[PDB]
Amino acid sequence: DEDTYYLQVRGRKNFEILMELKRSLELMELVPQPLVDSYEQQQQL
Amino acid sequence: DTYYLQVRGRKNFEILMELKRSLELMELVPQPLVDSYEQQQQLLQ
Amino acid sequence: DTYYLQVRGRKNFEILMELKRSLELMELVPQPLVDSYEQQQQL
Amino acid sequence: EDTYYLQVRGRKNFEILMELKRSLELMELVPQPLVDSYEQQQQLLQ
Repeated sequence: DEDTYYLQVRGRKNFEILMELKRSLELMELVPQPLVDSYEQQQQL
Repeated sequence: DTYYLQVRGRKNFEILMELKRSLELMELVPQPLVDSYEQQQQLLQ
Repeated sequence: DTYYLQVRGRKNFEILMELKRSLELMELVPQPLVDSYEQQQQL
Repeated sequence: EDTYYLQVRGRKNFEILMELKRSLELMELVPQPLVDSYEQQQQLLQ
């Protein structure tokens, strides 16, 4: 899903946390697939 | 003190909205219940 | 029920712990204040 | 040493935290120029 959505949040500290999570959720698709596969393996084992 | 962000992906948006709500509602939890929570969490370690 | 999670990285842990608290305490906001909050969000 | 344990009440809360655990852990594996590219792209949105 490539649609973009907007939200607002009250509080600078809350904004900063949500921005970190936004960054992580959006950056995750940039991980090379072989490294994702190696991560998944480590996590179940 | 209101901040605006956008995120790509409906599922990402839905996660951030759940967290926006919980973080904003935190301001309305009576303080002694926040203190009680920290004490209770000492029993879970 | 309660569930366990392991996470690598101290900052990551701090973030998840802050979110955990907010998620676990939101049920303790008095209902009249929740009702007021949701009215404001609809606007 | 650098791994931390957390416990959380509620299945839905657990699932939310697990999804974020995964994204936060995986972000360390993004090649740095793609992080830089992401930050540049983000300038077109806000």
